[PDB]
Amino acid sequence: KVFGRCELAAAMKRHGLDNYRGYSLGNWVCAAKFESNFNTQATNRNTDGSTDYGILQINSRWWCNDGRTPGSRNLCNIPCSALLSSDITASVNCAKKIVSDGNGMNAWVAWRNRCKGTDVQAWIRGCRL
Repeated sequence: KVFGRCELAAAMKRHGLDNYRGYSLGNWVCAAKFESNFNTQATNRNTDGSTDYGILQINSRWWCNDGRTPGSRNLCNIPCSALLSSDITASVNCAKKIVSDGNGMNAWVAWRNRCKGTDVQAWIRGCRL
């Protein structure tokens, strides 16, 4: 599923992402935009052989099992395919655990390089929340 901007904001809000560990909703939407272009089925292969999955491009190195990242962990205890679902529940719950792990949203390289410090509020402007 390819979400609309305001549609994703609402689903992120419903799932408790707005101000989760102090990150306003617009941070999350900006992250999703640049990670996946709001496409729940986005995947991208990393050079180390791990893979990023779904709306927030959650990495198999630590967070999900895809059965093909030697030595990796599955800290969200999910198959990485759960992160490609039209329902973002699994992605959001796993994101909550990632953003809690000490570096906040800097765990997402695209958030740091493209959202961090920007007017992230623009990403929820006009949305009925």
